[PDB]
Amino acid sequence: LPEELVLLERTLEQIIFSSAGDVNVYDLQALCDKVGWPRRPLTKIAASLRNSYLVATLHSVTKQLIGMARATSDHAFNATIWDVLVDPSYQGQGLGKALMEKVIRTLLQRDISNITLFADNKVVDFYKNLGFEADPQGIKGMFWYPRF
Amino acid sequence: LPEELVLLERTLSTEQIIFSSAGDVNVYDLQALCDKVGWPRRPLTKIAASLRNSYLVATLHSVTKQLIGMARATSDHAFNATIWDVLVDPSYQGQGLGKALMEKVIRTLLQRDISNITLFADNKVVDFYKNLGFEADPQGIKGMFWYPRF
Ligand SMILES: CC(=O)SCCNC(=O)CCNC(=O)[C@H](O)C(C)(C)COP(=O)(O)OP(=O)(O)OC[C@H]1O[C@@H](n2cnc3c(N)ncnc32)[C@H](O)[C@@H]1OP(=O)(O)O
Ligand SMILES: CC(=O)SCCNC(=O)CCNC(=O)[C@H](O)C(C)(C)COP(=O)(O)OP(=O)(O)OC[C@H]1O[C@@H](n2cnc3c(N)ncnc32)[C@H](O)[C@@H]1OP(=O)(O)O
Repeated sequence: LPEELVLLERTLEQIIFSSAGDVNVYDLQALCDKVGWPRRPLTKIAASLRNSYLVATLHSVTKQLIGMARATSDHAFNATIWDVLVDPSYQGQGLGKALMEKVIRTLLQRDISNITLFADNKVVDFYKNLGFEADPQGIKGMFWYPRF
Repeated sequence: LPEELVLLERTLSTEQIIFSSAGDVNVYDLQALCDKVGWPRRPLTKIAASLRNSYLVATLHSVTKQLIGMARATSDHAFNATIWDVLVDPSYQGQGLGKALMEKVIRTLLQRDISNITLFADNKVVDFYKNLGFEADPQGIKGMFWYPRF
């Protein structure tokens, strides 16, 4: 599956998917600010990105970063998906689903068979719709003294 | 907390249980250890790849040198780690060793400044992790798998 794909063209702009890991940490910070996520040191955001097995992006080209998902992984059995995000201006258009499909497909192409995530209650059904299953066989996602 | 650690010294003949986060596991011993606890044979090439790309590989060894325990974690090196493949040789279970292994793993991840330490727990070991300070579904967060076949 190619690194870059055009997911959509509309008249007014195209929406570009990429798995090359092309994220500017200021862009990602500004996007994270829109959904009100608290800021974290740019250098730590940068470190988290280059130590992610998969960094996937949505861009708006007329490049504007409008979405992103990333995954840690051991490159053999497991990947865990983090920081899934779509610009609120671009939500409700199917782009978040389209991002996650290409993410899942890229991981399966790389022979990662155990694809996991920790879903906020608000977005559980979004992932179920994509085929994720909570607590299969009673397995529990657990956190060491979380600060949530 | 150092790289390598005598957790315990005992007699029956003198045995030491040694902790290490160096990550120098012999993949063939790890393969037999995986087999001993009843996990299916995985290809050597994929197990080794999983070791090399694990941010943390922690072992327990018996020196009288035998691998008797292992735990590993993936990480993004900054914010998140997920712990996988915690196992203790059945002949060494029920001795506090799994607890001691996990405590050293948690401390190592904390020393590396990882805030979010996570894992997915089989329902029959959920209480084992609760006893170490893990919490299931905080704020209703759910761990999810894509079309799992367990
Ligand atoms: C990273 C994690 O592991 S936790 C998840 C992180 N998410 C966040 O908290 C960030 C904030 N939210 C967002 O960025 C966005 O709302 C997203 C990523 C959650 C969703 O992306 P969007 O672009 O809004 O969703 P998109 O339009 O693609 O939605 C597609 C489908 O999901 C459904 N859907 C969308 N949002 C939700 C939701 N919150 N709950 C349930 N279903 C949903 C839609 O009905 C649609 O269904 P369809 O296939 O039947 O048409
Ligand atoms: C791998 C993952 O990511 S999830 C883990 C799934 N692993 C497995 O199912 C494989 C098989 N299990 C094992 O290898 C071992 O049983 C382990 C790792 C689960 C535990 O190791 P052990 O060495 O048996 O445990 P240890 O003796 O250290 O026990 C620690 C404490 O937890 C308790 N405990 C041990 N096992 C369990 C259990 N299954 N459920 C609840 N409590 C337990 C013990 O009673 C002990 O309590 P105490 O300190 O109050 O006396």
